[PDB]
Amino acid sequence: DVEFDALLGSYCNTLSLVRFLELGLSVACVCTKFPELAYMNEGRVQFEV
Amino acid sequence: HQPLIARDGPHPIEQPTHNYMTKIIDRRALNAAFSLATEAIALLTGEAL
Amino acid sequence: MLADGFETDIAIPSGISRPDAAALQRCEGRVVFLPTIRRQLTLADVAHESFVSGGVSPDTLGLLLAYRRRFPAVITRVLPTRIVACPLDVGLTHAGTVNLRNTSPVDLCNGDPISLVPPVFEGQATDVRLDSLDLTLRFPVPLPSPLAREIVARLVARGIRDLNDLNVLYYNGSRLSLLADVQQLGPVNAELRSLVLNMVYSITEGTTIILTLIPRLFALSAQDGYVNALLQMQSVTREAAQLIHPEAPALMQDGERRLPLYEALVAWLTHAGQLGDTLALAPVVRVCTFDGAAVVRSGDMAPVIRYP
Amino acid sequence: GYRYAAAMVPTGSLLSTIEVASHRRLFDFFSRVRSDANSLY
Amino acid sequence: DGTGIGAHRQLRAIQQLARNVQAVLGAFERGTADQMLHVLLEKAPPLAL
Repeated sequence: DVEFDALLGSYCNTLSLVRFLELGLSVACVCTKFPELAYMNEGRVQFEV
Repeated sequence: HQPLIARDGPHPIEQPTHNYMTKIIDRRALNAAFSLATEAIALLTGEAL
Repeated sequence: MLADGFETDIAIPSGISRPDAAALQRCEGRVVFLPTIRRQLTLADVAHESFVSGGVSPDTLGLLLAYRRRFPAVITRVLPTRIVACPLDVGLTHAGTVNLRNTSPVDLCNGDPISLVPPVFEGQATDVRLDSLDLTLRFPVPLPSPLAREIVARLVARGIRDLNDLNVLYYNGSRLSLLADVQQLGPVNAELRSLVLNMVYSITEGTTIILTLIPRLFALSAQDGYVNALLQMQSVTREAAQLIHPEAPALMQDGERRLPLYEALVAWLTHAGQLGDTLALAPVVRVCTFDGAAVVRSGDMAPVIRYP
Repeated sequence: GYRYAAAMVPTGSLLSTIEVASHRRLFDFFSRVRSDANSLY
Repeated sequence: DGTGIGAHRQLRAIQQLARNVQAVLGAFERGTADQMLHVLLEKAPPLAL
């Protein structure tokens, strides 16, 4: 008597590594970064019209 | 392997999820018959040569 | 308790002015209720505008009854973006020491349990109102625990008048009074039911014999000094003993094998002795100073270790 | 309850990530594992 | 252990992290695109007004 079972292969995904600056929406930002923000209170921006 | 995003409160934070899956191989079989008859046996063999 | 303690994060909103946020750093240790044991809550959940029912604000009596369904917590540190607290029913911290701050007009001694009371007193109901967020915070008043049994015994007994003075206390030589207000007819009827259920269950067949000791107590205060200062100058039993001469029932069914006084006293400890918790909430907190003093004063922090 | 070491080296690769526990009855052993459960090891 | 199985089970516990840290570092750049679209609905009135 000869019998056997089997595993035929095992399949994964691939996580798509998405940068934000590859997106078309990244025109609608002005992305500049802070090494600190939690130490900052209310900041503001001036406009002269 | 699923992806994740980030939100603000009061939404509770999602964690990474995972899925772990197997299928049983389904099995079918086939048939085809061929039948000869009495005199065609003797002609390949050589009883009536 | 957890291994490394448990610290919630009550979130602060975006736009808060400087004369409004600076009223939180005077609230280093207070008592703050929570509806859940979540980690991400907002001030609008904490505040008194979440405390209201549908539209009806419950007054100072029902303000007791809606505490015991919430979980009291104590703030440990107010960061500018979030307020970190620690609940009481879960576990304190690693060390088990969370510093409070007094709102009471009365100082604290060591070992005293703390059952917290609404801000009932005149000239005391100080609510830090935030105008940049439209939020009020009604902080409850930590007290030494027998004070909390006094005030509830005033506030429960006061409505029983009005359903048909009392508003002055005395404690450590200072006369203080509570603010009186018209009482909502709803939550007072919850109190009258919650009393009489714990009242009737403490009466057993064995309490037909202890009632015959009333002529012994009334004759005992006339001889020993401990009992004259026990009955009271105002009590019922002294006015009961001068008019009522009771006597015990003769024969009990199966009176041989059971102790009838024993069933009178086990039920008394578990219902009428339970009554000081059935009205108020649980005295979870007591004060155990390590190196400070014997007495913790008003307006001062106090180290805390948990107590039943 | 299948062998995780067979999937430690993949044989082929999928392309479609879906809500997978949307359809459940297509499989036989099936488990959602929040980030790391106990019985992976 | 000193055995091969003991050193093997570490590799299931390192490549549990790598299948999960990328899942959380990837949760930010798919939230930057989220939290521009939640601001630009509140800077935005509808056309018909």
